[PDB]
Amino acid sequence: TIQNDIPDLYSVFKDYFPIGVAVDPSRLNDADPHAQLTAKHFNMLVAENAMKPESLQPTEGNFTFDNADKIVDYAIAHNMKMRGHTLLWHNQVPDWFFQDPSDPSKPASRDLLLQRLRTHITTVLDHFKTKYGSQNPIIGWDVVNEVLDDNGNLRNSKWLQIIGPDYIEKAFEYAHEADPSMKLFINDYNIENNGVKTQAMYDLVKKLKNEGVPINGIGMQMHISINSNIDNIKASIEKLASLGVEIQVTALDMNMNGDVSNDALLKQARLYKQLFDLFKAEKQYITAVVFWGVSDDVSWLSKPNAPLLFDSKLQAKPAYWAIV
Ligand SMILES: O[C@@H]1[C@@H](O)[C@H](O[C@@H]2CO[C@H](O)[C@H](O)[C@H]2O)OC[C@H]1O
Repeated sequence: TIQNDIPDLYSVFKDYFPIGVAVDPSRLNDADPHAQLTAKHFNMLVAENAMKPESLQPTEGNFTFDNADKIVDYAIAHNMKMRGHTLLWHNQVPDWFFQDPSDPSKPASRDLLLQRLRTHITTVLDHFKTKYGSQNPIIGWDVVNEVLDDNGNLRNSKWLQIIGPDYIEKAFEYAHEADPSMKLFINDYNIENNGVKTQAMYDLVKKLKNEGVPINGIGMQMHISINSNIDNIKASIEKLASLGVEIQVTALDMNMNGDVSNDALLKQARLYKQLFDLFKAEKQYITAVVFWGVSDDVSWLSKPNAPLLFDSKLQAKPAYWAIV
């Protein structure tokens, strides 16, 4: 059962940015406490999995939007905005995209993969626009996800292998043409550490924007840990923000490295407070902060963990109180 009378989390940040959460379509019924926590605390929603490539086009031409639409319907019912995650990724993407259809032992050509990417992107954006029109809650999409490797080079996924480095620009071009009202984001992890990957993201977006690619923002996943350095996060936000693009914290959670002790929860509270003070200070750049999961019991991190503001019993943790 949830605490109904404590402050609605997002309301604390109404003069800063929307506070969202990634959800599962099976946790949206009125009588479900996870759904109750969702509607109470967040004014933005993201599909944890239902809008990924495999979730939307499992086999070629066979689009499965029911779960995604259920989440959209819920967002509309609760006056929430949404982020669309994600049009291209190297995980949770069906193998068929990359296969020659006449000979599945061989790879698709650059032209075929680009056409499939265009058809997927266009169908996905046209689906939400035609089904929901002006009520579509999605304000932007993670057009590409995790396209850098951890050394800052372009990740050598099948997209890069078959098409070449311009596949990124093409994804943005296709998305922009399908729905110019959508804000387009490039999303990634570890770019908050002010290391080689942060520099690589800055370099890549600088290059693509100067070439006219319609990139509107950079999504920083923010899968941080109990040991993360706030100074590095601040430096990363400043560097990326200098490009004149929006910054969104897209998948926030805190890896506790197996220590879920009460002492660790207090340390987590101090770190989350510093993190949100930083986000507030950077409100001129940050346009959304989204948690990757509603409560600890449904976090994607392996156990044991305690990554979020609500615990495995759906109760507000010390970090929640520290922030509000
Ligand atoms: O249910 C999990 C999802 O939570 C997970 O989502 C990933 C998390 O890492 C990044 O934020 C990425 O962009 C998200 O898509 O994906 C695996 C799935 O089993």
